[PDB]
Amino acid sequence: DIQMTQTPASLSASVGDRVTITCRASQNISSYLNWYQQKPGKAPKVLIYDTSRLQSGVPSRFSGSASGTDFTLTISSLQPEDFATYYCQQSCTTLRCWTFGQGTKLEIKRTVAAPSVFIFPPSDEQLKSGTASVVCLLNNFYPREAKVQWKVDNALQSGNSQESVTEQDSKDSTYSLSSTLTLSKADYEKHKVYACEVTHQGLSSPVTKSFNRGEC
Amino acid sequence: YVDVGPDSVKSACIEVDIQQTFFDKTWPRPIDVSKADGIIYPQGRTYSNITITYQGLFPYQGDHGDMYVYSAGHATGTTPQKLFVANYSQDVKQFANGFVVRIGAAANSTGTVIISPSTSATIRKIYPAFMLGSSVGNFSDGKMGRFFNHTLVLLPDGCGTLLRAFYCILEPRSGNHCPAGNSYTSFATYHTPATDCSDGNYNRNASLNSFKEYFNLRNCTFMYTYNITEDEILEWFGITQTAQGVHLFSSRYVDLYGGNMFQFATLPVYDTIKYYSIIPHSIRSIQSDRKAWAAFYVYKLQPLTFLLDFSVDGYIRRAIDCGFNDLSQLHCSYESFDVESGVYSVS
Amino acid sequence: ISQFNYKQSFSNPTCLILATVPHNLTTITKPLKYSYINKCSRLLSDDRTEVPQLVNANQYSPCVSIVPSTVWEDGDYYRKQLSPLEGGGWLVASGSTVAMTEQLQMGFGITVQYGTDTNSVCPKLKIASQLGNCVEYSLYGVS
Amino acid sequence: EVQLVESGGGVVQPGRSLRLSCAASAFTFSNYGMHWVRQAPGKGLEWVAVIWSAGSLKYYADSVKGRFIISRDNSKNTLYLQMDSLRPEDTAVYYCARENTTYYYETSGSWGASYYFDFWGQGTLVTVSSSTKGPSVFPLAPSSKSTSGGTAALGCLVKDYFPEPVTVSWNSGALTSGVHTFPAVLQSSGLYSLSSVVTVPSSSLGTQTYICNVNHKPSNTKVDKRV
Repeated sequence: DIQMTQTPASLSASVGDRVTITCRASQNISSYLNWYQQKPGKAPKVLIYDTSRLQSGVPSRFSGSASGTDFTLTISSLQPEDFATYYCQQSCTTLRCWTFGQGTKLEIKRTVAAPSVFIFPPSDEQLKSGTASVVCLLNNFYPREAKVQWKVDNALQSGNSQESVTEQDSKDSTYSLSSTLTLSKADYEKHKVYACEVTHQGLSSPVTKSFNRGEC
Repeated sequence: YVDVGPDSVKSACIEVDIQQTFFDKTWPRPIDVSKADGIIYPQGRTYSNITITYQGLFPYQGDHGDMYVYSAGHATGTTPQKLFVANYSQDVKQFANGFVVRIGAAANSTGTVIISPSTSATIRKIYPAFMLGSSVGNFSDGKMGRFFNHTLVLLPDGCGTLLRAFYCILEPRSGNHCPAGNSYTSFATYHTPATDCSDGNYNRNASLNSFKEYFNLRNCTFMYTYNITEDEILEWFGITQTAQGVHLFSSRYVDLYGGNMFQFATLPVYDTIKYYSIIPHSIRSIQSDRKAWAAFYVYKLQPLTFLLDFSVDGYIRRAIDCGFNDLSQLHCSYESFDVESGVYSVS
Repeated sequence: ISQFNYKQSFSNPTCLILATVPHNLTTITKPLKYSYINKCSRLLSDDRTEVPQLVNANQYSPCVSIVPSTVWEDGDYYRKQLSPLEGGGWLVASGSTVAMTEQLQMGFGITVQYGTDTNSVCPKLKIASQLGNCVEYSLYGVS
Repeated sequence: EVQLVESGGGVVQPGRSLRLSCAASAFTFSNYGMHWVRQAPGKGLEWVAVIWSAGSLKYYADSVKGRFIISRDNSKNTLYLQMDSLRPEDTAVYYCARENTTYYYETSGSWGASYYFDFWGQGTLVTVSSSTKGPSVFPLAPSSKSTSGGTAALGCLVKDYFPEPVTVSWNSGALTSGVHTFPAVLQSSGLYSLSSVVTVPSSSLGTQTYICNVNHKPSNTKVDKRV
């Protein structure tokens, strides 16, 4: 079979920067290795197939070079439009199956920004429906990685908390994290205090924002 | 069985473009009995100067025959990628009694290149490729001529320096442009003048590889290779089927100038053959490499009473067809090429 | 067997010989069983008419190719549909199997052809040379 | 000029056969092979099935053997893919695309691109699901003005919505400042959860009231959720 792994996985690249994306080739028996540029929500666009051709509408700065068992994609003059997920698949005449692509989306390097945390109490209508869903929101944090811990009455809460990341803004590049909690009516009354503890690479001190029931 | 050598390493066949209108040309090619061109010489009987009448398979006089030509594939000046063949793949002709082909008549003269009318080059002699099968069936893509069970494929090797003959069951393959494969248009064989036909280097494998890509060879009864001779002079090749064995006759083996047919090879095929295909070969060359190509013309043999005149050399130089022309039938009567003037009844 | 399998040529002088291989000889390989085509016919496109096919002398029948080298069972029936170029219709082939004998018996056909004047199939052996300036000359074509 | 349209993609119960049809417009489907690629959310596209233009031989991925059936009708100009025993993990977007073999013959350092991968299929998302639940929207109101401090956000949460298409806007799209959309997530229940929030001025809180506007494409319901 063909086993393909992309060693970078995710690339932190600034504008006008040179980066190399390297994906291993399972076998040297087949010389056909191709690179695909994929825009999220859109079908992939071919970049190279036999590695001897340049796709029309693709700049010379994008290039594919294969050395030994590893093939690297070299990009220069990087732009926010240029950043996209990349899939490299081995094509074999003998093997009908086509290799899957791990995906290498490129994030943009920028000055670190401190996160802004806003806490949303569960809706009264949601409480009437029977489910308590407190929401914790983090905003304007440059590092993609962020750590959120949910504590109820200073007790660790797991499984119920789910973290979702907003789509990156094309120009603003704002990053936001939303926490969704699933609780029963009995769980809601049982948890007198709901607290958000957030740890961030930009933060030098993890912060806790907590509340109780019935402020209004 | 007998090994066919390495199988094609390419799953996908070379894409084929068909331009029958470009291949079609207007020319006159009428067989003449008096010339004795297209007249076979009997191996069974050898005769002196005196004329005699004998019955043998012979093409009828005045037959234009079927014109078959091969052309270079569509190619960019830097790279030749496409393969060009006329739709002879879907054209199937019954092997009723075998056929005689004439090659090199076009060569030694300057003609417009088949692929491009504006381009003109001196014509180059070519050797025809014939695949014969008892049963021919349409392919899954719907292209005719994918016999599969056909067992009698003869193709020139080393750019026609030598002839390769083998009988094998054709195997359909899955690839772009392959007969059972995706994008199937036609099956062709490619020979390259720059490398395969370069002086001092001839590759038999390259022609075999092209055939292998379209069809794998299985259950191969035998492999036959004949070096023969290659020259730019008119030559006649005749293939006949007989009960004892399939018999192959080549003028080049004995007298190229005479044009007389003498058996050069015996093929041990005892299966009746009801169909044959002609000119499936194609040329892979850059635009500068392309030159006018000589063509192969099929004349069907039929049992025919013939008046034959043999010279002091013993080769026949004069022949008369009794069947065609009332005067020619009168010439067969009296065993005389010239008959005294008279009023004679005819059928 | 003669009409649907192998026909020797009447016009050519021919010898038909039946011989049994010795048990000691191991060069021969025994087939699974003796097999012959009981009948070979081609069904017409209408399917209400069937045309019997007779083998040409020293020529394989179209039914022979569809039939396997050894027929699976006596009275086995093989049906093939010809392509539209062949006029379609159906091919009817019946194969009959005879159980193999303890000692293999093989049919032998001898065909001698003098039609080509010059060819030299001759028996194993001056008189045989040019010195004869007078009469008989046992040449291949005639003596 | 070539247009690829895919139909028959819809929510299906697990273990229920589904038919997918790909139609080609101004395309030589008869003389072009078709390759099917499946995209799983959070994962790269992987080839599933190939249908030859001849249609004599069809190849399927090792994971699915006999589950996927590919039929290519040249006269119809439509290719039919049959999926059976479908499972939640199997849920994916299926795209029909045409791939042309790249072949180069170096007679004299000569290479031919031989590439025709243009007009990639748009693809259809098919979800394996059942027991659909009507969408519920909950408006979220800050506990105190002091808690908001420097930054104030007004947001609504959509919960327990089985249907894939839900439209979320603030003040009927009047507020587009710092809008954040969070991708729908599946819990043990498997009901989609959607979070939509708009940044609002801290000073304009309580004095200014923001109304959530939510549109459901199947029910044509335009819910207003005020604070």
